[PDB]
Amino acid sequence: PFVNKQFNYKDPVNGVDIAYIKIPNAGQMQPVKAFKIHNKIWVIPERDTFTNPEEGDLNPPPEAKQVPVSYYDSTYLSTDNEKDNYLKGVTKLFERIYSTDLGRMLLTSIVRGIPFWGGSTIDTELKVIDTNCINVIQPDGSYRSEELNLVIIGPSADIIQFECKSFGHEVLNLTRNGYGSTQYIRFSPDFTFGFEESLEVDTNPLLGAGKFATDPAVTLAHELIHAGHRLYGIAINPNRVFKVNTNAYYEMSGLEVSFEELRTFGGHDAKFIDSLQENEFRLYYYNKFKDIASTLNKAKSIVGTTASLQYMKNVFKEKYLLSEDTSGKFSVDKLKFDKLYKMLTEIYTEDNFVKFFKVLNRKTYLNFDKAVFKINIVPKVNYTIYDGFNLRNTNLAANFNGQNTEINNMNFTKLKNFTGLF
Amino acid sequence: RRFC
Ligand code: NA
Ligand SMILES: [Zn+2]
Repeated sequence: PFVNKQFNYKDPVNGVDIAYIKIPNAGQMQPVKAFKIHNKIWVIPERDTFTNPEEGDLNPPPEAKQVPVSYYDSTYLSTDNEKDNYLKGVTKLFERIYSTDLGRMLLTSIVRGIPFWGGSTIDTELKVIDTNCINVIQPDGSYRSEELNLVIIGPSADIIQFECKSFGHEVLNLTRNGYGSTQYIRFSPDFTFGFEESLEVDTNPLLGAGKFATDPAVTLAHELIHAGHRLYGIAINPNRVFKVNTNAYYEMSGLEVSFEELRTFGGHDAKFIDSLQENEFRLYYYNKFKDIASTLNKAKSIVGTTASLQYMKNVFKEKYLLSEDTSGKFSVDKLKFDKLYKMLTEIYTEDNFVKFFKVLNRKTYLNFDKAVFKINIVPKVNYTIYDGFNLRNTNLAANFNGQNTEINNMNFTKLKNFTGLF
Repeated sequence: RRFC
């Protein structure tokens, strides 16, 4: 299993994989109980009022000031039972993802995707960037710095605003300069979205109540794909967008969708990014990887005593699949770069995960959500690692009946409808 | 992130 331990929220802290920690948000915060579910991956069963100082409260703005697709409940994830279920739910989704070859490939890439040690201002020394770490309270009450790649945390004010958040640098664009940075994914396994089976209905903002429920494993996979791009520092600048001209409802409102999102969804959506810009990006990131190789070659000493320079150089050699010649020099091989870049951007996509999970899902990112449902995937009678909602040897096994909110209505409680509110 |  991906998660060797089936943690209980109330399990006693041990200062190793169950501990109170603080994150480098440049601000003050009380320690929060966190769980290390796998090498380099932690889960914090708390609403995220930490990564953004301006989002330190679950207080919702005005009463009509926010987007149609949003859901607020300041009380969500405030009790121990909720946090216990949140932990078990997130764990279950990681196992579901890991049970597929594609998921195993993606999670392996994420674990190997250690944020680059580019914190040194002296080119002859290799140093870590502290915002790619968390401070763990040890048994003696003292703090120890631990590098990590991923943190799954509860959502902020808007419960359904799932996204990757990461701490920036004063001058370096860590998610786009090849370096990478620790990713904090705001996510909840306790809610899901409703979509429509018909493409012309699903992509219309005035039609559909949301008959089918999105499998949350796909939703989490979507964020993990973004996390992968960001951990390898190859995320596409959000300023690069597709001026949607394939949906009149998007067009008439001048809606623009980032290439990063189209890439992440994959399938036909990825084709909206033309060859010219696609090649520009590839070359751009190829150069970024070359800089990493050059930086590694200049480093003659390592800062700290957590690892040897030799070990860290090998760590990044493996991460970026660099070539190490006779002179021990590192360089970027075009073929290896294209292979890794393509793996991270074309193999790991939402559309491909849908094929692996064998679930019904939106056919494009360019649609309109219909509703949001409260769900509970922890009970095996409701959802399993292997079949999601479509439980084998039951009436829910075929035709995605488990995802059919009308047939499997006991597994979904509609909280809000979005149709007509766009 | 999702859009619409
Ligand atoms: Na929209
Ligand atoms: Zn996204």
